[PDB]
Amino acid sequence: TIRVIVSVDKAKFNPHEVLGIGGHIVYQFKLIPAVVVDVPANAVGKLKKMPEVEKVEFDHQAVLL
Amino acid sequence: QPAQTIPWGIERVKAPSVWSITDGSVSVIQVAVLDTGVDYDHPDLAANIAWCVSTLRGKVSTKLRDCADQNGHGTHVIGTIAALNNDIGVVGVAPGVQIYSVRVLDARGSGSYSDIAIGIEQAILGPDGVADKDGDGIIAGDPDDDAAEVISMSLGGPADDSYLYDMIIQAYNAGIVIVAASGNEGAPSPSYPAAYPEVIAVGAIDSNDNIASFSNRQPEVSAPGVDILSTYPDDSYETLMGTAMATPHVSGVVALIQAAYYQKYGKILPVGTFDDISKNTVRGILHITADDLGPTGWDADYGYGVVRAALAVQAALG
Ligand SMILES: [Ca+2]
Ligand SMILES: [Ca+2]
Ligand SMILES: [Ca+2]
Ligand SMILES: [Ca+2]
Ligand SMILES: [Ca+2]
Ligand SMILES: [Ca+2]
Ligand SMILES: [Ca+2]
Ligand SMILES: [Zn+2]
Repeated sequence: TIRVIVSVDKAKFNPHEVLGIGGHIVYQFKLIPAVVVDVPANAVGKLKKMPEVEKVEFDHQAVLL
Repeated sequence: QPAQTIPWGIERVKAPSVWSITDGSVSVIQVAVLDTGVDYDHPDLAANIAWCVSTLRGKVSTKLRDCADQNGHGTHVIGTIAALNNDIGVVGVAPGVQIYSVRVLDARGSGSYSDIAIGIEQAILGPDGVADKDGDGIIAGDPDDDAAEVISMSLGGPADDSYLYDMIIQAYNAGIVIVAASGNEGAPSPSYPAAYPEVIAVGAIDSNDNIASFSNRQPEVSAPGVDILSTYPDDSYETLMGTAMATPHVSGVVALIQAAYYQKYGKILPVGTFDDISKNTVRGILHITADDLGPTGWDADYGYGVVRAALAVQAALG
């Protein structure tokens, strides 16, 4: 189970399609067309395959400076 | 509580002479500091803490318990912007400015890009959860909305993610000046998000006006970032170094510029671009009034130079 960020148009994303691949929604952005989700590692390729999905990005790390 | 001093960095960026014009306490102006949280009851900070949120683990919480600083770094950065001008402690660049503390880094000073992007969103939306309540496209500087006018990020990572950039772009288009630390790896260029065109990358100088060896190169401007005394938990003070300490000096200067400009004109200045050398945008003003150290002109150590609030504000009002 990994956290990824999926870029997908507001009007063509259904929150319910991520349960099917073993995931769940963490946060739906109000201001950009993206959603944070937790999915099994094997689900990443599945997300990419979806036509409505523009990009799947891993959750990277920043540190204090 | 110790008697107030003015840390050397506050003096260096020429903040104290501005205060007769504004201390940043113009009601439409807020600075959002995306960091480890804040010691919200600190005697030298509390009155300027206007909103305390956390986005940790992808859930927005406004509980004080969740927004509290468990590290110290956020409290320190906030103090450099907005420590109160009174009888105790230290004093910020903009000592009357309202602060939104947005907690995006955890107790150990680490953060996910997702939590940071959610933090940026919160700074645009504000307490009311709505970017642009009256639908006029004016967000920063609209007295009807509660969006921050400055987003300050004393943090960085190596990754350039499209969604995080999209969020940066939303903040920019809301009229918000975005300021971020260049990084502490002595690298040839800034970390993200400092490296984005819409964001002011900030390098660190020491008290001799030398660039700090750790400061990532090719910043836009530079500011005090070594031996920086500020607020620190719990209700105390600490001295730190880093591009994270330089950043809030610049955010503070921006807050003074925008406060002074709104006080005079009832509007704010456009953000501007990296190339801007006019007096017509925030960044243009920062570039032209910066103290040009090192080689003549923008250089890879200092960028355009060391920010100076007094001249910045005069350029804004003139
Ligand atoms: Ca505002
Ligand atoms: Ca406290
Ligand atoms: Ca004080
Ligand atoms: Ca709002
Ligand atoms: Ca508006
Ligand atoms: Ca309006
Ligand atoms: Ca120079
Ligand atoms: Zn989960």
